[PDB]
Amino acid sequence: PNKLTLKIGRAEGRPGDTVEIPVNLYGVPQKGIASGDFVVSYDPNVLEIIEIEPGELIVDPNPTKSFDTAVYPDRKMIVFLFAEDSGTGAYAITEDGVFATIVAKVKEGAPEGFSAIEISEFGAFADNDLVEVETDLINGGVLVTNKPVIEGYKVSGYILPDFSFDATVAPLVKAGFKVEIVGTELYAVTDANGYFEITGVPANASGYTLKISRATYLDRVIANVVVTGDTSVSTSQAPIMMWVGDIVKDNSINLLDVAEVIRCFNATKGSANYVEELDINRNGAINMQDIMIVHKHFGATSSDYDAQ
Amino acid sequence: HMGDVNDDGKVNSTDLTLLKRYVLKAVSTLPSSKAEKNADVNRDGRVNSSDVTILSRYLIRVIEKLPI
Amino acid sequence: ASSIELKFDRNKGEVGDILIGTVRINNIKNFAGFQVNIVYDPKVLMAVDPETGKEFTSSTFPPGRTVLKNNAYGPIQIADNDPEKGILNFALAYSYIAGYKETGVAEESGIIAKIGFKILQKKSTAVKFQDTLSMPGAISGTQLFDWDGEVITGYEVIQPDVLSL
Ligand SMILES: [Ca+2]
Ligand SMILES: [Ca+2]
Ligand SMILES: [Ca+2]
Ligand SMILES: [Ca+2]
Repeated sequence: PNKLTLKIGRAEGRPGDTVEIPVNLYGVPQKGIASGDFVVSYDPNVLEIIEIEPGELIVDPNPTKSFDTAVYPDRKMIVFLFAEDSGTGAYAITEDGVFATIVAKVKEGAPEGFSAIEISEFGAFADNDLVEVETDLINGGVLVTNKPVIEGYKVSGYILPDFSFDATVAPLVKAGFKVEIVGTELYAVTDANGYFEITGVPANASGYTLKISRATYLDRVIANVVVTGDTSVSTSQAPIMMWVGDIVKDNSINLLDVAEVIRCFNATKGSANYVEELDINRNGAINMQDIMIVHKHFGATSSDYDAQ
Repeated sequence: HMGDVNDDGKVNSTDLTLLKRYVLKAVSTLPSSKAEKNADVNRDGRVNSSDVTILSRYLIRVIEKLPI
Repeated sequence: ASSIELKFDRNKGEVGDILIGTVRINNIKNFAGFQVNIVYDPKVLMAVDPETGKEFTSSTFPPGRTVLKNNAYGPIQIADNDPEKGILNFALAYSYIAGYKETGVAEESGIIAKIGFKILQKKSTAVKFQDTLSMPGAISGTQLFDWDGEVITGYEVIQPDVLSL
């Protein structure tokens, strides 16, 4: 209604989180509010009151002079006092809005659920002529959730090495692709299933650019990944393929690359000439079959991949 | 009724604000003879910025009983 | 049928004579490369270029082939012999296997090597294709590849008959 209304707000957090519950005044008369008092109750086994910041509504250049609180956790209460301190009505509340912000930590062992903060005792509010004003009260409180809240969206997908290999060895060939979001410090590395997920990605509907990279691999660039919520760039049954054989990193697969494998030709696991990343298919030796993998994309440069 | 500065049978934030105004002499008079008496919360004869502080602190419940 | 074969030209000979082993492939589909591992007894035989009689070294690549000579696809040769232990090991492949595949015509039968063995003794001796640690998953010391870069299987490996006296 158009009458005066005191309202405890609401908020939510995980245990351990600090939260702010506002206390609002609605229906503040032309004449102004010059004074109020009331008690608010709560559950100290769930919320620990840090402090109570005076609201924007409190306009004394030193709000603490006009506005006061006492927290009594053993009594399970908070007393609120407002007495416009100018003594001339100069600091009366004259607008609807925030009267105070309760600041609380949700205790670490708090139950999930909704914890009520209720106006439990009421004194008075009065206008700038010091005439008491009928007030309407509305409770609130905190929703204690165990749902983890996030820094934003999840970009994820699947990457596959484009070449045959023995299942037993997939864990190795599939892990270790670094996907990074260009222009930022966000990246992720694939797991043994070729799956990556970058978390905490700020919304961006203009699109990001992804850069997939790995030793011995031809760097790939995915442009125009628009993020308006969690995004999946690729799916397991249809991964992003990665071409191997950029051994001398220059974004071309050519003689210089094949040359490096040949320098280790016929080496075996334990052999001195051996070099795991050069055993392309991780079968225990470096031989013509490795070189043939590289030949799959002989002459290729990064630009040669597809844009999508 | 120690503290009922406006003599309405309650002790609340309204008393404290009126009291602040009285002590400033921004309002000339408390509503009654009892009022003036109620206003002297430390029973010290004078009615001034000490009463204001005391009443202020009783309302916040930092002080259990008034007349002190 | 489908095979890789090492035949010799002569069943017997005299100390200092040069037997000519020929390695050839028969009906390998989309053939584009190979690696082979041949063994012989170095105390009885000496691996030798069948045309200059020079002794093979670690890097000597056997001549003679009639396949994979189309330079538009960038053939490469790799030799890794160990004649002191009686091991021949060499490979050949097209580089640009795509352009090769792009054209459809596959080179499926022909000669890949010719090796001379210079007789060192009138003892009875064998030369075999044979597995090696350098080629895991290979079929008896042989690995053949198609124009997809994939290893080929299901071909017969046909060893030469023993060499007598
Ligand atoms: Ca390169
Ligand atoms: Ca290998
Ligand atoms: Ca009163
Ligand atoms: Ca006094």
